[PDB]
Amino acid sequence: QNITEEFYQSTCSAVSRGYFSALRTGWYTSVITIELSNI
Amino acid sequence: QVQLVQSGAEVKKPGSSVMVSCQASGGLLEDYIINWVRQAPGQGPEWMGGIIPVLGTVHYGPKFQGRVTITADESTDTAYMELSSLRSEDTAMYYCATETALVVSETYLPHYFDNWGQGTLVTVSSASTKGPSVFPLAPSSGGTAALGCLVKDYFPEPVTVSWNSGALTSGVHTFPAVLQSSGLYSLSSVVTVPSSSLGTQTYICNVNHKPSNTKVDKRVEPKS
Repeated sequence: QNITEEFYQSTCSAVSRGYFSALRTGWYTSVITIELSNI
Repeated sequence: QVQLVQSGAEVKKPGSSVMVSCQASGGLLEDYIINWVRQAPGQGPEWMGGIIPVLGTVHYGPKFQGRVTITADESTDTAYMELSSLRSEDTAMYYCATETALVVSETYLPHYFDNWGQGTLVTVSSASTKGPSVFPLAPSSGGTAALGCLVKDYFPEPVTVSWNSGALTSGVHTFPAVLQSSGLYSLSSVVTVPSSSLGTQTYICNVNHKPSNTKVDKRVEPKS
């Protein structure tokens, strides 16, 4: 867990570098069932 | 506390069809699962089928489907079982057994039998119905004598016997019927009794062979 931050006085902005991505690109669908008996 | 009363034992010809009834007293047929179980001599019981009138569903055992019909007459609270094309393998005691079906969902199945009928002995044979003859077995001369009566030459089983209208039970031994070489069944019923009551006490054996409509009350006592 090594993170480096840079602050730019010219533009009053800051960039925190070193993080990694985990983007939700798709979907997985599953059908969960429960068996019932109607009285 | 509900008693299941089935139809009486009978002899049916091979190839014919038999109808057995089962009468419920104390509750409605819709309130039960009504099952039919049979037991051949020397085997365990075999479940034939069951009907659930509250759901209107009838179920048949695979061996018996297509030749067994079970119905539920809700007008009289009587269940029935009709088995057609009778043959020797069918000689067995047939039992009517119930499971309470008070709170039932759909696709409910029979699971157990907590209330039973008395059983109906169906005998498939070519022989005719014949009532038995009863003959005394008089006592004579330690301190206990024995007497009895002999129930001979009847068909089919069973024959029933009670002593003193069912009063005398401690010490009675009613032996299983024996098929004689001549055919037909025969049976003996003996009871031991103190020797001092041989003259002061009356001993009557009440023999019933319901298939033949035979009711016999035979008195036993020494002769002279």
